[PDB]
Amino acid sequence: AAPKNRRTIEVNRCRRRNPQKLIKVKNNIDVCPECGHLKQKHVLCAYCYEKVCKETAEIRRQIGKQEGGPFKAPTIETVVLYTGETPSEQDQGKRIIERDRKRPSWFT
Amino acid sequence: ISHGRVFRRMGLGPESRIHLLRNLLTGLVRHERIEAPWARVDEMRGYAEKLIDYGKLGDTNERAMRMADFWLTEKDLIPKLFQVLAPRYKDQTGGYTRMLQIPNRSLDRAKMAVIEYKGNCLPPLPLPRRDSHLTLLNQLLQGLRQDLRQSQ
Amino acid sequence: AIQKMTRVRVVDNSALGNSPYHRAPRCIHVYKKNGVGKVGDQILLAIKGQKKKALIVGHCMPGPRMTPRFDSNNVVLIEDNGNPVGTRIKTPIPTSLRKREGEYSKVLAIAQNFV
Amino acid sequence: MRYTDYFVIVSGTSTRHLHAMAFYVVKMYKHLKCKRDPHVKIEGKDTDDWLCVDFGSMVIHLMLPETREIYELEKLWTLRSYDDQLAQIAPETVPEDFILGI
Amino acid sequence: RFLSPEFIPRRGRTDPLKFQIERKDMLERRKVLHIPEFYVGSILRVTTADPYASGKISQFLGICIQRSGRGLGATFILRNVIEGQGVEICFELYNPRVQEIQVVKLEKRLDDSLLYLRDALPEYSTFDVNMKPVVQEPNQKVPVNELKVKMKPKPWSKRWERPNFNIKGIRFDLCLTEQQMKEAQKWNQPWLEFDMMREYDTSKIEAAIWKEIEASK
Amino acid sequence: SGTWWDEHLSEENVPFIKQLVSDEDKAQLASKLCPLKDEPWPIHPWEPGSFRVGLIALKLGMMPLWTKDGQKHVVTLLQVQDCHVLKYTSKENCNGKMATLSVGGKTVSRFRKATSILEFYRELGLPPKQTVKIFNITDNAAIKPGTPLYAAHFRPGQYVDVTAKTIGKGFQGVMKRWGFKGQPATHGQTKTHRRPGAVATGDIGRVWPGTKMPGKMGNIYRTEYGLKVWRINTKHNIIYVNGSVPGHKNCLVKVKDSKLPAYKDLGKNLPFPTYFPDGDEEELPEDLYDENVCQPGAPSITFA
Amino acid sequence: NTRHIAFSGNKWEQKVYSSHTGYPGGFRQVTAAQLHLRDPVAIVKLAIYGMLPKNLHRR
RNA sequence: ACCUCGAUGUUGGAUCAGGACAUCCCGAUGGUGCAGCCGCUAUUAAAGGUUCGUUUGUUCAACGAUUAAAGUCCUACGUGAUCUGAGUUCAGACCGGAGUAAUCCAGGUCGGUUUCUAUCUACUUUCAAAUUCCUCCCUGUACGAAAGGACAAGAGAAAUAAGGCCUACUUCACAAAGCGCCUUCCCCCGUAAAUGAUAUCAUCUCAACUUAGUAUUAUACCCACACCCACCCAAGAACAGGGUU
Ligand SMILES: [Mg+2]
Ligand SMILES: [Mg+2]
Ligand SMILES: [Mg+2]
Ligand SMILES: [Mg+2]
Ligand SMILES: [Mg+2]
Ligand SMILES: [Mg+2]
Ligand SMILES: [Mg+2]
Ligand SMILES: [Mg+2]
Ligand SMILES: [Mg+2]
Ligand SMILES: [Mg+2]
Ligand SMILES: [Mg+2]
Ligand SMILES: [Zn+2]
Repeated sequence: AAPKNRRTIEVNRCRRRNPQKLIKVKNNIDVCPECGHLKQKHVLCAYCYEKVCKETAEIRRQIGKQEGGPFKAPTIETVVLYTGETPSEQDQGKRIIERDRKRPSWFT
Repeated sequence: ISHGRVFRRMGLGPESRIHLLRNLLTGLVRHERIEAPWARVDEMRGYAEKLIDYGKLGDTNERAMRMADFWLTEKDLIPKLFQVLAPRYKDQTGGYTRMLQIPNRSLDRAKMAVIEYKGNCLPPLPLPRRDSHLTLLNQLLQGLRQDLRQSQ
Repeated sequence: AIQKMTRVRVVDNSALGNSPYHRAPRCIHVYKKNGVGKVGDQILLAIKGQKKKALIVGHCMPGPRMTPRFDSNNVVLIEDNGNPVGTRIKTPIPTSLRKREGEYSKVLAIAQNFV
Repeated sequence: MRYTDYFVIVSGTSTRHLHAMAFYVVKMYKHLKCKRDPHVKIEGKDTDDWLCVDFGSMVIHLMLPETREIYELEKLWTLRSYDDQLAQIAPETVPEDFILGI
Repeated sequence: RFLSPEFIPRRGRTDPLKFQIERKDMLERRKVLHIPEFYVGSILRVTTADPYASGKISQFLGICIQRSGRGLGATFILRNVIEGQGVEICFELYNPRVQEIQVVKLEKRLDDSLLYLRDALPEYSTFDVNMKPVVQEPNQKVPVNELKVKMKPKPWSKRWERPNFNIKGIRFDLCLTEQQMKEAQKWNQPWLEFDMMREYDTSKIEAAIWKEIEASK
Repeated sequence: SGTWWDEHLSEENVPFIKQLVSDEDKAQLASKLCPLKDEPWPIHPWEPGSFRVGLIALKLGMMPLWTKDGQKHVVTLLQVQDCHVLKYTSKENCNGKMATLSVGGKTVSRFRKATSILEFYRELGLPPKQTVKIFNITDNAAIKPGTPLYAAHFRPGQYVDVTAKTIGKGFQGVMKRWGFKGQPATHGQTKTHRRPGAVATGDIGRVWPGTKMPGKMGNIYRTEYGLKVWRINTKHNIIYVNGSVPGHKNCLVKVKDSKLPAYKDLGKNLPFPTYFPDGDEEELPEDLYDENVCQPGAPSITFA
Repeated sequence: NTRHIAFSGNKWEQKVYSSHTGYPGGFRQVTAAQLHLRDPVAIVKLAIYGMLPKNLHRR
């Protein structure tokens, strides 16, 4: 079917600008106590998560170097190590991954 | 009408549904932590937990081997399942996987969840932490607890 | 449920029912407010170039729990009077036929097996 | 035989004689009937030759001699599977491999 | 141990109390009338009171073909060909009308339903009305009949050849062709064998039912 | 910002608060188990024309029940859970011909309730109930608020009316909502199989109000009239009622005496204000049955 | 004393009040007498209402 | 008659109906050449209901089997931005006929393109206070020469309609459905009577008045209102609703 008459600006302005079609204010925002950036509650801090994922990205890169080719996932557990630290007695008998930097504060 | 419909329809049909979930599960096994759409993470999550229980049955179980064969596409992960993952979760009876909501995807604006198997090698996810016991309200509640215990 | 244009089996010693013919007997009409006919209901038959009234005696459709359920649609040929044309019923008939409302006593009288 | 305790067959002279008997029996029944004893219904009043009345534990059949000669109700009920009328009729079986030949 | 199928409840949002209520009622009835251990293949003779008569006794013998339902309303269906007529009766287990249930011949078949016996040859469903009970020693494995049954022509009540029915007790070789078999295979659904959330383990559930039952006696 | 009860509690305090509030609901239920002992209201003997209070029950599920004549009647099971009297309003104040009694249902959490409602229940001395329904009563039927109610409130042979919200089927088409026939599947029929027909007559330049057309189906209150009470389990407070009851399982129904003309003056012998178990006039057995009901654990029925 | 109003002639039970609910078959026609028993105020209310000017001020 | 309807024609049919009473059936009365049973005629009543096949594009009609009955109309011969296109309609062809021919025919026969993403109006849970058939009792009675064959009061079975539900059966399987199960409640406004005047009898009263007759209504359902983190849901398009001890 086809419109029988042009809708006026006022009619349209009532459609468009009612509270239903408006953007609602979010009330669940907070400050990330860790980094001090803004995070939504119920959601992980975007900054903090990026930080983790950049670290874990590099760890996965070192995993590839040592593994060296597809279909070579080991049958032991894994541990990650940084500059100036040694595997414990219980750490013995599992895969070691080395690093060229200091251990992060948040990663313990 | 669809009350008490448990599984959510996903791919281009039930066969595809399984296939997507199997891919997700394969990834998670291998890498131990995976970002994917919130619905799909939630959906796959259950099958991930059920896989550890089949893994707990052991290599010797022929049924469990056939299951692992289907659900792991890499075939190199099957040893890992049975000799790494199953031994790791010996104590716990359940609750091997954790899921969290992370910021929405840039391109798509989709809800995104990270899922990881617990006690992995990787750097730990920033987790929701309840406030310290030394907070004003907690101290007042600890006050009330003191009253009740010391009354008898 | 036996409705219009349903094939039925005449379970009688009556000549008309047991006669060899090119057509199976067909349900012309059901004597009920709604067309569906269960056991005990009367239905009209087209057999061998004539119309005949018949009583439904057991059917394939599931009924109430403890009531039997047969594998063929069994009818007994009756006159308009109520007198069955045949003398004997070889096939078993359900006992429920007794308590149902109507002229069932004569058919019970000539039946051998109750299930 | 899960029908009745006692089966009864009685003959009659004429159609109107049969109604006389059936209607007396039912009438007298009601007189001596127990309160909780359910009411009974005569069958086949429209019918010429055959009338039937069911009681609690008795079943009665009113007939002409003509219909007695053709139904043989006594024979059926005394000897069940062994009567002559059941012997003539034979069960029909479908052929093996389910092929008809002329 | 053998637990009757009816006691194990289906997946639902029914509160546990409702099942406890129904179990107590069932167990009371079991004391009054002995319910025998029977399987789907087994042969049963059931004696009941006949309401259409003045308390006369009816017995019916036949082969069980399915067992279904839960709680008090749980049922089973018996089949038999009486003098050239197939008859099926569905019986309630906890109906007060039933007088006695006896196991005449206790056996399992290859599959858990036998509704295909309608389409099978008549003799496979024809069982003698008066047959003597045959009994075995108490600590014996429940015997299985590995009979496969020959069929009628292909127009059947249901398409048994399809893998959703998963019938192991039919001589398919005799009736079907190779091309029909490969046609049926288009409905296979091979993932369904490995669907993990589809499965229903009743281990802990049955354990708790056992605890209730041993308490009852 | 919006705050829920857990926002600022440590892991140590959470179990403590949980157990504390659990204790207090148990304590509040414990306090009110003796209605007659605590200063009650006058108890009047029943006279014709009188109406008493009802109950709020949860639908557990369904079951078969047998009668001596051998017939099978399906029953629905109704559990009376934490049913209490809330408020009494006089005939003057309610602006009705009858006085009114408020009755509460399933016990619910304090943390998810409204401020004012929490205040109301604090004054009563009872934990918050999920549903509230109002019963129209006569003056004599008045019950002091806080008084618990039991399933033995009803007795077998009594007919009841049952109202609940029906099962919600959401936006439905005309065919499943109103049982419209619809159009054939073949012989043409382009893109019309389940459509409503002609809506109205052409002469009228509108559509009549209250015409049947596709919309939101179910999720509305409906009442079932004259349901016989076959059986009462006194221990679990189960009412067994004939036939089907509206709404899903684990929903709350309102059950009162039947309104139908046939059962107008049948409330003579039925425990008038309510049944008081604390009275100890006669201790009611585990179960109560109707005459016709076949008892579970009774000998197999003969029609002899 | 709106109940104790008097009608001239046979206007108690000759004069009808018509009202339609939107719904089909919704046409209701009641006599002044029978309407009076429903609500005593109603007669006076309807008379006065019809007498006022037919504008937005009316209500 | 008319510068009113129609350039996606019109007849039927599908779906869905709204209304009128001049009532086909069911209800209440009067009379009868009303023994009873059926009947014939008139008043009152529109709440409810008013079948399925075959032939033909059928509207009609005929035929067959039923029913309680298978009403008469109006609504742009209701309704085609809801649907068919069977007949009759454009381009092709034939029979028969007209015509020198091209071509034509109120005949017969074969084939033949049905668009639209809804802007506005209107509407999208108001109440069911349920109808009917049959069988039995009375009773095989009254009545009647016989044949035949009642009414009120009551009981049971069904069928449909409305509103629900899933314990069984069934399609199926954390559920949804029917083929399955549960519930379903007021009366009619035409007449039949007294007492009693105008018109001291009588007379049912557009006299005053007194009973059938309430000559109008039910009862029932709903009915508190934080956070509007997040999750779950027998709630749901979104929104909202319920639970989260
Ligand atoms: Mg998709
Ligand atoms: Mg079939
Ligand atoms: Mg259809
Ligand atoms: Mg098209
Ligand atoms: Mg289509
Ligand atoms: Mg002119
Ligand atoms: Mg024009
Ligand atoms: Mg009229
Ligand atoms: Mg006109
Ligand atoms: Mg139109
Ligand atoms: Mg063609
Ligand atoms: Zn941060």
